[PDB]
Amino acid sequence: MIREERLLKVLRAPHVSEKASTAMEKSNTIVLKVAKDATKAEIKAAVQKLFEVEVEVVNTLVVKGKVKRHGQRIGRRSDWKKAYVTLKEGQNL
Amino acid sequence: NNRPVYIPRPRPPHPRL
Amino acid sequence: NNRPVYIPRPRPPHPRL
Amino acid sequence: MKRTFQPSVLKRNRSHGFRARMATKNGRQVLARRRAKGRARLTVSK
Amino acid sequence: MKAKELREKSVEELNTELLNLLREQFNLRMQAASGQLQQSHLLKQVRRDVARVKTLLNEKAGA
RNA sequence: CGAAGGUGUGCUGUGAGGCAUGCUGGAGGUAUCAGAAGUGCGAAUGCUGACAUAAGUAACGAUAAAGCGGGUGAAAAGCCCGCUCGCCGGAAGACCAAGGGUUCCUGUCCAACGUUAAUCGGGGCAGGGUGAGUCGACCCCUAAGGCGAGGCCGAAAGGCGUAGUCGAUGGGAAACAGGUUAAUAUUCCUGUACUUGGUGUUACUGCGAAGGGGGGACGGAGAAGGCUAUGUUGGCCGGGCGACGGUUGUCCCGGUUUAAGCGUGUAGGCUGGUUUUCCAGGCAAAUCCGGAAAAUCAAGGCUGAGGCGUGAUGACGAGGCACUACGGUGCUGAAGCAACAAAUGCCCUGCUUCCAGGAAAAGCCUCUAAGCAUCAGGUAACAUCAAAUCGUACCCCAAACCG
RNA sequence: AGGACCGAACCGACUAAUGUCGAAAAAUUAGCGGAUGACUUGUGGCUGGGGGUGAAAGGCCAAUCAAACCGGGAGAUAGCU
RNA sequence: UAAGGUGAUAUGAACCGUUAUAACCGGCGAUUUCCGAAUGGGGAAACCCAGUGUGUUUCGACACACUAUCAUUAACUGAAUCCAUAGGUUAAUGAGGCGAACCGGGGGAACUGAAACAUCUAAGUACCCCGAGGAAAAGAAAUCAACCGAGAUUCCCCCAGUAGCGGCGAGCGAACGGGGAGCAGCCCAGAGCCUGAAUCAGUGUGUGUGUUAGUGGAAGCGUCUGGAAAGGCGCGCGAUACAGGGUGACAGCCCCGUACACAAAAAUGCACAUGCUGUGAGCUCGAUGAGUAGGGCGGGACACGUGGUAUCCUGUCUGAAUA
Repeated sequence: MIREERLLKVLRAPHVSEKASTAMEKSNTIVLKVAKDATKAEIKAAVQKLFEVEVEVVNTLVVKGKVKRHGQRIGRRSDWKKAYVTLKEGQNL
Repeated sequence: NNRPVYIPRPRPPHPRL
Repeated sequence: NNRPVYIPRPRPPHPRL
Repeated sequence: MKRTFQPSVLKRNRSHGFRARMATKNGRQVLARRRAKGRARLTVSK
Repeated sequence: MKAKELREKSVEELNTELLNLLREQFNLRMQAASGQLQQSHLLKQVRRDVARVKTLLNEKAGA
């Protein structure tokens, strides 16, 4: 079985921003970066195991990369996916 | 953290920064 | 520094006939 | 003034897309010529 | 360390592969993203270790 | 203790040239005699780059229009705030598709870009920003048309086409109101709903298809009726009576808003119902459809906007109050009705007429074959779970699309 | 009822002026024609160059059409400049 | 091999290693997302949606593998009619696509030249299509020659712009023969006798050599100018190493190298020896390629355009002899 290490790989990092802080303090939701595919079921399962918390629902979105102008060369940032994980009344982190 | 990006030397008519 | 690509058709000349 | 070029992603792909080119042999030859020339954009696509 | 686990059985070597991913791999990535990971060479070391363990599993299991 | 090259000067040869040297330059150059040529430029409306000319000339892209004060700044006709003036208002407003692809918002910068200046910007740099079981795509079905197993045909390539499989510009299950962010919401929050499947339980039951039938399923024009969106007026509630005369009055200003769903089911429209018997038709079968028979009642059934209840003693709500990084924040919150007018919108895929006679398939309903009937499967109720994936910023009659 | 009438949207382009190194490689301004039809329009398909399409002008077929465009034969040939 | 490293634009941060499991280089393995012949189906390439078979924490839901078409073979099934066949399913093997030229075959121009232009030329060229290899094709005389002889094919130099063909115009243009490169001949259409009887092909072992990392590799100092000498001046040294490159101006002797002498755990090419498997000598006798040769009509290839036109090939209609 490889569901285990898959859950250890779908999370990538947490997202920090004033919207992220506002969501956490008001709606008790934490926004974090996830893998490219990172289906909602996998994100929910990963949050359950790693953070030993309970989640109401997970809704994701895909953030398109920006086109940046470095020197005399053009380049595009890599796309990534962020998920708004919603916790129940009881939360830890 | 990676604040330094190593900005390259720009053109003679470059943004004054 | 591209040389002019589209040259318009010359204006029709006065009929010297 | 309606200019000649009226963009449409669906029609563009179905006329000059990769799958359209490979369907017929001549389009396959076109892809071969592009590859030999080493063009970065082999065909038109998002 | 490369031959230290070469004489390990599948079960125990599979376990340490599990531990390498669960601890020191997920936790390190969170620290690096949050910015409290002063030393980054751990990420390189752990990733290579996971690869080294993983290849032995394939080399041992099956062929 | 200074090559080639560059820039001067002085000599010399009949000429193309040669020699010497000053300055610059900085490391290559080459006698003589031979050999080999991409061996000599002023023209080809020659090719490429650079720079003049006209010339500080035309122009600065709708004759909708600006003025003043304050603020920031080195600098303000152009930026921000305020007070006036003017323009659009079936648009120069507000939302989408197509197409763009971060142009969105915040901080910061003014070289280049903007036909001027610029503190400003759709410009440069950094960060942030797109949240869906119900919206759309994806998905199920199909039109034109494409491809096309075998197959037919063709020097080869290949052409045509059956079974099939693709193809929305069409058909098919489900959400509304309020609030919130500098930037997203029918996606987040609150309130109240709905739909399609999986699993389990309980009570009943014959189930069962690429097969049959029904339905889906359709033109133009025209008219009337019943309604709503919406508007006007009155009442009601709150505020005002006023710097140039009058204004407590029939006075003046503002507000008088509330959905989906559920219940009742109305105006209107369609069709006579029910029972029994029989039948070579529906390429097999059939309790279904169709047809033929009688008995009995004159009534049911289907469809159906709006209204009225519930949703909701909830939300919203003028205004007032308390603090302002002086942008705004928090608190409170009365009335919330009636009449009239009225659509190109709904009843209406309706109705009445006309010839030009006005898609298909699936979901859906129903009947059976093979096969299974102590099963499975189906129906009803309850419980539980699932509804993934992609689009979601912004422009969208325009400075962001095509020119 | 109507290839009916007047007239906006919409489609068209008859007259004049402006504009011809224009705002625009056929436009603007003021009038004008059709406006329930042989109408107009969105989306997607089909017809490919000695061919297509054409209420027929040698018109149209990506600002080019009495034979499109691109590459090749090809450094075609030029008793001419 | 190693005391230095973590590719570059391209500094830093945080680390590894220094006598050997840092890094680097070579051999052999592992990993090898999605698109693409794309091959589970479809599709607007890098996307969407499935079936089946194997294994699994909450039924939840996951993991792995397989599932295209065509050709050949085998098995299992199976119509119109008994049999049968077509057909259907399964398994095995192969094919598919890409790639600069060269090679063979199937098609095949026009411009141009002839001072026009139609036979002709351009030209079997450009181009299109198919197939194969490292080369391909061709090829062991039903050939030439001359009644003297030569003995497969291919390529180069002559013969030779000769003989010929040709609106006898423009142009095309051999052969015989001579000199070289390189050499190789065999089998089936069949029976008997004798039976691994040679030569080959597919695979092991051993030997030699090559390839994929490498190692050692000689010999100069002093003064002058100068920012700095490799230059000037003086005196030396190595050389089977003054081929090259770098080094603060031009280096045989500063560095990397070169001449030269060595090295391969592993994986491979070639040349031999030695085994296994498969096909196969030699002798006797016999046979000795029919819708073919040839012919009529129409075309093509041959230098040779139907001309007196031999020879080859073909569409069409005919049709022998066999030693």
